[PDB]
Parts: sequence; C-alpha cells; structure tokens
Amino acid sequence: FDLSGLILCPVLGSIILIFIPNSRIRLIRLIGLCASLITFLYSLVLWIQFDPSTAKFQFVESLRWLPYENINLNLGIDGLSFFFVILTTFLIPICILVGWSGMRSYGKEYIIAFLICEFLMIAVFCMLDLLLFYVFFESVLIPMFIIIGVWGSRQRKIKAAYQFFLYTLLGSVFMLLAILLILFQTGTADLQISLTTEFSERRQIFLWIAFFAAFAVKVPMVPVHIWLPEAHVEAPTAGSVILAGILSKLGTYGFLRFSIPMFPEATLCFTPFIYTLSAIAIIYTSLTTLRQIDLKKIIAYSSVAHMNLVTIGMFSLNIQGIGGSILLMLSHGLVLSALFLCVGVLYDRHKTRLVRYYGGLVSTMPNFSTIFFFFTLANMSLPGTSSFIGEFLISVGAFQRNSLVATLAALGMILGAAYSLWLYNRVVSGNLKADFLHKFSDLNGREVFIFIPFLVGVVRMGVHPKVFLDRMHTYVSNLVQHGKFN
Amino acid sequence: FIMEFAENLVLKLMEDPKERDRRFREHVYRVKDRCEKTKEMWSYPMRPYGFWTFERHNSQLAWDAQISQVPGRRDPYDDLLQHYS
Repeated sequence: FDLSGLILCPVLGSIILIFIPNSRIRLIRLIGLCASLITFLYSLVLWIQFDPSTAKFQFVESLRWLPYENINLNLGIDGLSFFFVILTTFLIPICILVGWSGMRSYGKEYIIAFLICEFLMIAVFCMLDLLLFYVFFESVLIPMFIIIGVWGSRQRKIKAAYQFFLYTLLGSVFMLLAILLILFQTGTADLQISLTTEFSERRQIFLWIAFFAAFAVKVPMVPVHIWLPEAHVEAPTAGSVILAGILSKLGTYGFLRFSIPMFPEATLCFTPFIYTLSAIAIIYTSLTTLRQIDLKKIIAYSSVAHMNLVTIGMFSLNIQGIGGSILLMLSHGLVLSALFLCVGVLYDRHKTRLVRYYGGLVSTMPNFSTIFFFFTLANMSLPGTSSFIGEFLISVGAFQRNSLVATLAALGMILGAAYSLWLYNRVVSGNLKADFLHKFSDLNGREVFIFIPFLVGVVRMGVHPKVFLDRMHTYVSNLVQHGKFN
Repeated sequence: FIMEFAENLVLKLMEDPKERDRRFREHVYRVKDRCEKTKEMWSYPMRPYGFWTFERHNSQLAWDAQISQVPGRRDPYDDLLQHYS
C-alpha cells in the first residue's frame, strides 16, 4: 500500500484503454470507471493508515532520477497534500460518470486524458522534490488544455484554451527560473534541505516574488483572474469540475507548501500586499458575480472569490487560519464540483447557459431543486457545512492577525449570500417559461448517485470536521513554527 | 472481536515511527553530503590548471622533435656539418 502504487494505478488503466478499439465503448467505459474506483479505494486504504502525530513525511519513497545533482525522485505525504490526493482520486471517477451517456462521441481519448490528469495530480501532490514538483505542476497543463479545446461547447474554446495555456506557462516559467536559482544556490532540490537552508533577504524577496507570480496565476487574484471564467464557460462540465476543484487547489497547495515556510521574512514583508489583493478580489469578484448572466461565469467568479478567501486565510499564520484555509480548500473543491455538475446537468438537458431562459424548475425538477438549494447553501457557507467551517476558521485567523483585513473578508458574507440566493431564485423559483422551455426531466439515477458523495462529504465535514482537522494540526503547527526557534 | 481484528490490522498497517525517523535522518544526511559534493563539483573551472602541461595538449613538440631532421625544415649549418661529417 504505497504512493508509487497509487501513482501507477491510473497508468495501467490508461494503457489498457489506449490498446482497446474505440468500437468497444462499453468496455472502455467499464474499465475506466473500474480503474478510477479501484484507485479511490486504494487512496482510502492509504487514509486508514495515516499517522497524524509525526511531522515527518509518512510514506517516503526514493527513486534514482539523476544520481548526480541531487534531483532524485522523492514521493511523500505529510497531512496537507493528503486530503488533496484523496480529493483528486475521488473526483476523477465522477468525471467518467458524467459523460457516461454520450461517451461514444467523446471516445476513449476523454477517459484517457482524465486518467492521465489524475496521474499528474497524484504525482504533484505526492512530491518532496522541488524540481519534480514543478515538472508535474506544469505537466498538468497538457491534459486540461486538450480537454478544453477538444470538448468545448463553442468556438470560444480556442480563446479560452489559449488564455489558460499562456497564463499558466508564464507563471510556471518564472517559477522554473526561481527553482533553478535555488538549486544552484543550495546544491539540491530536496524539500527538506530547501526548508532547512537560509536565503538572503533580497534573494528571499526575489524567489518569493517569482513563486507568488507562478501560484497567483493558478489561484485567481485581482489582475490574473480573467482567464478562469472563460475557461470554465468553454470547458465541458467534467473539465470545469476538474479545473475548479483540482487545479486551483494545486496552485494554493504549491503556494502554501513552498512559499510560506521556505521564505519566512519575505512572507512577512509581503503579507499586507496579499491581504489587500485578497480583500479587493473578494469584494470586486463578489460584486461582479452579482451582475452576471451566465451560470458558468457565476460559479467561476464564486470560485475566484472563495480562492481569494483561501489565500487571505493562509498568511494568518496561526492554527485556526491555516486549518480553515485547508478545510475550505477541500470544501470549495467539493462545492465547485457539485455546482458545476448541476449547471452541466441543466446544459445537457437544455442546451443553454443564460438564466433568462430558466425559471420555475420546482414544478418540474424537484430533486434537482433540492440538490441545487443545498449546494448553493454550501457555497453560501451556511453553518453546519464544510465551507462554513473553513470560512469561520479563516476569519478567526484573520481577526487574530489583522482586524481590518478580517473585516474586509467578512464583508464577503453579505455579498456571497446575495448572488447565490438571487441566482437560485432565478433558476429554480418562479413560474415556468413554456415559450422558452416546455419539456423537462428531473435528475436520473446516474446524476442522483453522482450527487450523493458530495452531499455526504459536505455534511460530514461540516457537522463533524474533527477528523479532517485532527489529520493536519501537527503539520499546521510545524509549518507555523518553522521560522522561529522559541 | 471484529473491532479488535480491525485495530490489529490497522496497527499492522501504517509505519514504524522509529524506522521512519531513522530513514528520514539517513536520507537527509545523504542528501546533504551529496549536495555539498555536487556544489564542489560545480565549483571547478572549465579550463583546468595544468592544461598547458598536458601531454595531449603538448602534442606538437614530440612530432616536431621526431621530424626535425627532414630536409624541408633543416637548419642549413646542420646540413653543412652532416655533409662535412
């Protein structure tokens, strides 16, 4: 039961699908789903054997990549990456389950791309080498770009893919410069040595600036968020699920893992900068979410706002703030996936995204209305939900650190309770528009089952977040204690 | 007894903390030694110190010492004296 086995599980299924004719769509679907579910169960078995007491990386595995230059492949988890590994491994089979009905048109390339993306995600999150972490960090760029371009709804998919690729490439390239500078300075790219080595204050500032640019391309900040709504709008529903609950979480993971502990003085110097960026992004993005006409754009801007709340919660360098950041990362991955699944269901039924056509879906889709109401509540961060747990812990940390930025972040509550309610009322409440839409169908068995794990996860992480919280207190404490020796 | 068996199985899973700490210490020490070794490897200049004294680089001297008696490059007085004796 090892991380190498976890990484290799998608590879075997991917190869099997590559070497199967496209005419056996039933076999392709079944084998892809079986591989995804087997990997999910394997990750759960990895969960039931995780030690939350030690601060060292648990399942460290070493492979000889380059015997010289100290770029050997190190695979390991410590508690923060672990829930992200579980989240990706759980979210991948949902993507196959979504395209189950019309998978012949998608072809086996769809499942192969998603399995390769899963392989890349597990490789990113299970990594103790800076250079290899960057390698897989930028590897994830291929499958998502191909997915968005090939399986996009309309011709704007080309522009969306171009923007996504160019932004992420620029960020990754600057990160590569910084990483190679660190390699030349220290003699190795190993995470432990990089954490235990000093850097000059000017060198710390420059390296942190490069890392911040790279990760702020991923986690949407004020100037570089405009590529995300278009990417979600033009990507398919499964691609949107992945890009919302997986890649942004990758970015914030990379930021939290390689920026805060590696450069303490630089983080302290730049802490007000990210506070003001996050407050401005939260307020502006919530307000521009209020005045939107596209469902995918609305949930994408909600993603931007909540990711900026996450990044406002990390530099609150305390247990409450960092734990809330991680918990809201997981919760927002689940909630974004669920909301994009609801919008994808609506699009698959009625091939439109404008909310002007939609209205009064209670009378025709009551199960969908209930699911949409619950997930809009989760996005709103109602108490008793994982998003509320994360948001309140983040706000507690922000108030313990800086009251002004805490209040600015808490202003997001009113705005997030506005657009969510107003969108839900538009789409679900009201009277039917028989001239626009006159044939309806409620959620079928497959979609209902797909929504089941999301509800259970949200409720379990909201009512009783003790398991998730206790699985990471040791790492959070060690991360905050890294810089000081008192 | 089901819970007891489950606890025993979980304990059979996981990793020994002592072995984990020992492996961590060994790996960190190995990485530190190898990284200082690679730094000292990179510190060497491209042009070596003794390159002007190397036999491969001083290859013209041996050939010209061998070939110094060829009439195309003979000192005239040497030819004169070898004619005289």
